Amino acid sequence: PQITLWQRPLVTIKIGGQLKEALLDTGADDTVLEEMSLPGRWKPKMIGGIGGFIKVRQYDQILIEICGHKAIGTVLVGPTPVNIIGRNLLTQIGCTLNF
Amino acid sequence: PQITLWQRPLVTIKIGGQLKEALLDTGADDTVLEEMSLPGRWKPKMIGGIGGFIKVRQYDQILIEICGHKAIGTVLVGPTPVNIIGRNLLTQIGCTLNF
Ligand SMILES: COC(=O)N[C@H](C(=O)NN(Cc1ccc(Br)cc1)C[C@@](O)(Cc1ccccc1)C(=O)N[C@H]1c2ccccc2C[C@H]1O)C(C)(C)C
Repeated sequence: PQITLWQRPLVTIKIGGQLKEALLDTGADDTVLEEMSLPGRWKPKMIGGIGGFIKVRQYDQILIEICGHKAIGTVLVGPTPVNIIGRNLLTQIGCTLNF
Repeated sequence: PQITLWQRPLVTIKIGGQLKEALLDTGADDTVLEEMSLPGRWKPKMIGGIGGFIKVRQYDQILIEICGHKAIGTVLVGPTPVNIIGRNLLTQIGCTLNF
């Protein structure tokens, strides 16, 4: 699809059999979701935001649907303002910027 | 132009007669630039994201030129770790997300 930016680019994702609202963020190198439960082991990760770096859990090879596009990648879990879908997954669904 | 997301979508901008590199961020409501001088009146503002909030100065009706495209809008100046072009300006240059 083509998404304009007059409002927040919010879309429905599906992870762990559940639906959530997430923001397509080309400015985010990674994908970080609000506190939740994911399977397997996780690793430590420091992501830097507008106000500093925070601690987050890193799970790899996680299944996640974005606007019907199935993707499998790294998903970070932590205290983010909103669910953020980053470049690591935006590149998997073939998302590009255009003007 | 069409910009991919394999790498951060950084572009050149011209503001206040100065050339700068900035990050096209669809996950950004506003445009915030690193410490610099801008013309006119300003009002203090607090913006937040991963890591928390930072204090910035808000200047309105500021001219900007992104990849040759002239635009007008609000610009925030403060301790941001990277120059960021927010949705408030991306819309003016006709920028959209496609996949
Ligand atoms: C209403 O408030 C706002 O619009 N604030 C904006 C904002 O903070 N944007 N979002 C966060 C956010 C998204 C949606 C909503 Br709803 C609210 C906040 C994040 C950001 O793109 C900015 C950023 C980019 C580069 C360096 C540092 C920070 C970011 O944090 N990027 C990092 C990131 C995120 C997840 C995983 C890894 C990494 C690494 C880096 O790419 C504003 C302050 C620019 C205006």
